[PDB]
Amino acid sequence: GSTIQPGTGYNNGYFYSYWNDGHGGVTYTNGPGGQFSVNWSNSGEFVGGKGWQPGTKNKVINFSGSYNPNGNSYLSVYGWSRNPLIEYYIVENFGTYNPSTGATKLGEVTSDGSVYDIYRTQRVNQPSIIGTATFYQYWSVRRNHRSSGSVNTANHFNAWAQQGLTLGTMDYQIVAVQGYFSSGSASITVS
Repeated sequence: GSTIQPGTGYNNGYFYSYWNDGHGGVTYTNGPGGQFSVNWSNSGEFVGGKGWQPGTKNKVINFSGSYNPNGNSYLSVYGWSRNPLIEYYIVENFGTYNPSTGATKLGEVTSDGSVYDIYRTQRVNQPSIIGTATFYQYWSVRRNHRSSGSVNTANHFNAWAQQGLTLGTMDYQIVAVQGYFSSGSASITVS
């Protein structure tokens, strides 16, 4: 495949972020409107997708396309808040690994045609949007996996807050394919 250079910016009106760990084996392209594609084969770590900078706490995010992982990968609404620093995921599909494995369950929320299980995890002295830090991650993991739909983010953020999982001010908010040493392909359009 073809690829763009890792980085962030705007393409056809949408914020995008594409990051990888330099290992090789992943290509990411921006397409028309809210479209992006990812192809990977024996990758390292990467995250790529399109959306908004900053996100909001009441966005209804629409996504559609295909997602074909072979190994460890996620398809999510993905983003960060600052103050507090939080990395968050509304996981619509994944590959061989459910990212909530071993995590403490903090409740359930029903949204957009499925129940989601809610979890919190912690990253200790790990990279972040503000540098190396220790910070929480919040997860809503969809029970009914899919690669198209609509995500009413408020339903998740409100359920998280109810459970004591506070978000600060929103940084970027994208529909992202994340991979960890895996293979696959995906083609997703956001709006």
